Amino acid sequence: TIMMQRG
Amino acid sequence: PQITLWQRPIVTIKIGGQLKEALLNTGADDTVLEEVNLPGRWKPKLIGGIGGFVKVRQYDQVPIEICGHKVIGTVLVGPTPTNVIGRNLMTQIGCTLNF
Amino acid sequence: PQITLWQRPIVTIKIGGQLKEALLNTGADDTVLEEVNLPGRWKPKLIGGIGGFVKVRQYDQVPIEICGHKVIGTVLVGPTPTNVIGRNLMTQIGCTLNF
Repeated sequence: TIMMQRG
Repeated sequence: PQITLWQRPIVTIKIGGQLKEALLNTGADDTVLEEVNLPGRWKPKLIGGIGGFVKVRQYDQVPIEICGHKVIGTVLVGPTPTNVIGRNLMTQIGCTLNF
Repeated sequence: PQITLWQRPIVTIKIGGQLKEALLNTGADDTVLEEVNLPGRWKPKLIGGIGGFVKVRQYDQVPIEICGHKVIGTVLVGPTPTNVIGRNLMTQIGCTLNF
C-alpha cells in the first residue's frame, strides 16, 4: 500500500 | 536532479493552481495529497487497510508539476500525515533509484 | 544498478546469516525487519505513532548486505507488514533518486 515512517 | 537520502526527499509540486511540498516515497504505490480542490470527476477509493481503511477521492489523469517536470497521473485527495508522491508519479517524471 | 519504479522496489538482502526480501523505501527514516535474530546488544525503540506506538529492538552498527553492497547501519527488529530498507541504509549503499 503506502509506506513511509517517521522517526 | 540527483537527490541523496540523508534528509527526507521533500520537493515542491504545483497542483490545481497551488504550490505544495511533498515527499518522494518509493514505498508508496499511490500519490496522496491533502487540502487541494481539484476540478472534474472523481470516484471514492479505499486506501491503507491497517486498523481500517481511509476513503479518499481518486482523480485520474491529473496535470501536476513535480520539481519542474510537468506530468500527468492519478492523484488521491484526502487527509494524510504527509503529502506523498508515490511510484505512480515517480515513473512519469522518469525517477529511478541508483546505486 | 538503476531501479525503475513501475513495480515495488523489492531487493534481496543478507542479514544475521539469512537471505531476505525488503522494500527500498525512501519514505521511511529507518530500516525495519521481521523474523531476524541478531546477536549483540539492543535497546527498545518506539516507532510509528498513528494509533499508538510499536516497540521494536534497535540494533546499532549491524553488518548487512543490500543488493550486493556490504554496509553497516541501525536495524530495527520487530513486527512489520513488510521488510523495509529505510533511508538510513540507502545512504550507506550510496542510493539516490534521479530524474
